[PDB]
Amino acid sequence: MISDSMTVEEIRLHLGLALKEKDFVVDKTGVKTIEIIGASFVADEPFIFGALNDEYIQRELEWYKSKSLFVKDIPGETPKIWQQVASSKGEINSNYGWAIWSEDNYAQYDMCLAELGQNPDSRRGIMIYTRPSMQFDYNKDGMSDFMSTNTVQYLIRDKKINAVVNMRSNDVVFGFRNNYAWQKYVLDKLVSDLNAGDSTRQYKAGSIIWNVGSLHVYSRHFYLVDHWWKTGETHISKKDYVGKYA
Amino acid sequence: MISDSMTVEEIRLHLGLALKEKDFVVDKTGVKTIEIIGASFVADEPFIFGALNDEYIQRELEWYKSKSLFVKDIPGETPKIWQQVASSKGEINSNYGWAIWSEDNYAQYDMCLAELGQNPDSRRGIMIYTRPSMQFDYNKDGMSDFMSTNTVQYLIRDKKINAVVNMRSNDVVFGFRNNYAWQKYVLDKLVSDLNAGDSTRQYKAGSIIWNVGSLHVYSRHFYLVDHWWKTGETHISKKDYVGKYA
Ligand SMILES: Nc1nc2c(c(=O)[nH]1)N[C@@H](CNc1ccc(C(=O)N[C@@H](CCC(=O)O)C(=O)O)cc1)CN2
Ligand SMILES: Nc1nc2c(c(=O)[nH]1)N[C@@H](CNc1ccc(C(=O)N[C@@H](CCC(=O)O)C(=O)O)cc1)CN2
Ligand SMILES: Nc1ccn([C@H]2C[C@H](O)[C@@H](COP(=O)(O)O)O2)c(=O)n1
Ligand SMILES: Nc1ccn([C@H]2C[C@H](O)[C@@H](COP(=O)(O)O)O2)c(=O)n1
Repeated sequence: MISDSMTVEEIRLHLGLALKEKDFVVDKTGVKTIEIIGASFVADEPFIFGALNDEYIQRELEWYKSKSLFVKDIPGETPKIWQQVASSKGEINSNYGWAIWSEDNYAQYDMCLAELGQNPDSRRGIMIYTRPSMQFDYNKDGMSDFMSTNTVQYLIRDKKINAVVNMRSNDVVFGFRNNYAWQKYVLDKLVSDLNAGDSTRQYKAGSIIWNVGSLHVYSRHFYLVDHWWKTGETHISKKDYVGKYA
Repeated sequence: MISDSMTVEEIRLHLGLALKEKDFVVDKTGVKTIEIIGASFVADEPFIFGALNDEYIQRELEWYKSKSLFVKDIPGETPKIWQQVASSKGEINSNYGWAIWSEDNYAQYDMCLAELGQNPDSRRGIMIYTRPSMQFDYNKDGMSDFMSTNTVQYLIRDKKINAVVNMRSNDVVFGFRNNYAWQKYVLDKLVSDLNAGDSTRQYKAGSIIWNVGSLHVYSRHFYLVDHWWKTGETHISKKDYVGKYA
């Protein structure tokens, strides 16, 4: 329930407990992960662990605005992770701007805006990112990119627009921070676009509720969890870290 | 989190509180509803409010097995609700057997079974019910049937298969009971099919985690919530009910 959810601080706690208990799950790539299964929490902070990176977030936003399905179109030197999951032609699936703004994905943003504009109380205000053909599209031309965001639903209650984000899979360190920045962007845009449609509406952004099948940390970031466990600091440079996960 | 979720009994409590507070939300059809927004709970009981109806549940299962998109194919006299939301030709979208078993929805069940059969720890085991074109398909030929189940993800941890059900919209009285029966059916089938594939697996059914954008009761069922609020009885016949919601 929206008003009675876990917080990000409680998510940190449960991830710390999973590491302490050595409750490891082996990733498809062979490395260890720790997870929360069926996570559900209000994103009351914009990160869980790790450093800020407004600069990558702005690059990702421009890539999303371009709607390009090719990773080289990310501004600047495209990150190694995107080069690795891309197809033989540099193609991917998970351009979230394509997902919500392309006519080839059935105009998710515009139809959600139109639905809520005609019925503010509607339960049908949703942006549908994934697709049934993803069962075969996730490795087209050799890519490795099964859509992780499934749907985001928008529910206007007491003049606040709440976003229910439904994710299959979310990396705690980079994925959550980037995805949170993106979902908050879309929510603020929907609030603004609805308010611009009619000055009587006077909507505000509500809560972003994060629901994840597997919310996980890769072994290469266990040091961030361990350092926080010991100190309460949500970030440390890998250079400065002292512990058993170097 | 799977191990630290709300229960059905807590869902009843919060629905009772919403009714007592008269926190009403007007349905698209004009009637009042009460809701939990962003509900997330373990389905530790197979119903919330209302009487059992194994007989309708078995009829719905046969309809799902047929994969028919036409409501007359529901065994017996098709319920009035299905006649009302169907198209001019008797057609709908929400045949969940079509969703997971039709090749026209990209073989969701079979691909999820194959994914988990090759990698038990996979995060990509999912059955995708809704589709991006639902933004236009929900009222094809005059129907009124926007898919309410978005995705169901299956995560095998400690040899238990957990189902994370992601729903846009769920009627507490009929919808949840019917949908729970269906999701438990699919989960038990996936457990059985995986175990039949390899006797070393020895999987068991885990928890079914229910995540709903709007989990709601229509005004025509407020009497069930009110009676439970006053007595703790999860059912009463409309005839026998005494109260302000007759
Ligand atoms: N299979 C796999 N696929 C993935 C991810 C993963 O984990 N594994 N991660 C998902 C989330 N996307 C990102 C995007 C950027 C980065 C990243 O690494 N960012 C650097 C910048 C990198 C750079 O600019 O060179 C930073 O410090 O912000 C990580 C995950 C995308 N797909
Ligand atoms: N817009 C709208 N669309 C809906 C529902 C709704 O609420 N409103 N409800 C959703 C869930 N499906 C059902 C299926 C059956 C019944 C129902 O009514 N069952 C009777 C049997 C009816 C009969 O056999 O005649 C019983 O007592 O079990 C209600 C919702 C389907 N779509
Ligand atoms: N928006 C996204 C997309 C992907 N990922 C991460 C989650 C997983 O770490 C990986 C996808 O791997 P899989 O498809 O095996 O879940 O990418 C993420 O955190 N956020
Ligand atoms: N599997 C389903 C499908 C539908 N519904 C109910 C939820 C809503 O009461 C209605 C759909 O209306 P809307 O599309 O306006 O949410 O049907 C449900 O409870 N379970």
